[PDB]
Amino acid sequence: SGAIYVGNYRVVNRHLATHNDWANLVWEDSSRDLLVSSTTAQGCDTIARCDCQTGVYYCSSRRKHYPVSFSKPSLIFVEASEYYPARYQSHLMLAVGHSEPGDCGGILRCQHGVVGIVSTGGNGLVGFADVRDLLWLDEE
Ligand SMILES: Cn1cc2c(CC(=O)N3CC[C@H](C(N)=O)C3)cccc2n1
Ligand SMILES: [Zn+2]
Repeated sequence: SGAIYVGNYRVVNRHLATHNDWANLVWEDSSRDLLVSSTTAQGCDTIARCDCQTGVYYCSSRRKHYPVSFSKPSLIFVEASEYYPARYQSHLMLAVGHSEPGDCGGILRCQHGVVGIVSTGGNGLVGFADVRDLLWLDEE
């Protein structure tokens, strides 16, 4: 579990979004596994605006923050799960690291701020949904 709180926005994995999130929906994309909902309170996270390929992510299944190298956002084949059939997920970045389904929502960050959240994994590889292209998160 986990979310990014930037301004009056809440960014979560689409497959973990709540009823309040769907009721207060701003934008969602099934192919990115992302959902953004509105909030009444202001958040304190900063979204990175960069091309960094190194950062640190939180892994709740180990209670640890791991430094990683990750690939640039791309269209990747993702195996079926209880949340989606087998499909291609867009804007996804991979790293060599540990992850379990419950780790989704863990933040990946670089020196410029939040890069994305854990979204896929298995076989010693962890995938993160990129948020750095969503410029509107910094305004209105
Ligand atoms: C973070 N992580 C996801 C894992 C999965 C796959 C899985 O449960 N999901 C849920 C939806 C997500 C998606 N975006 O398609 C994939 C299997 C094994 C280890 C995993 N570590
Ligand atoms: Zn950066």
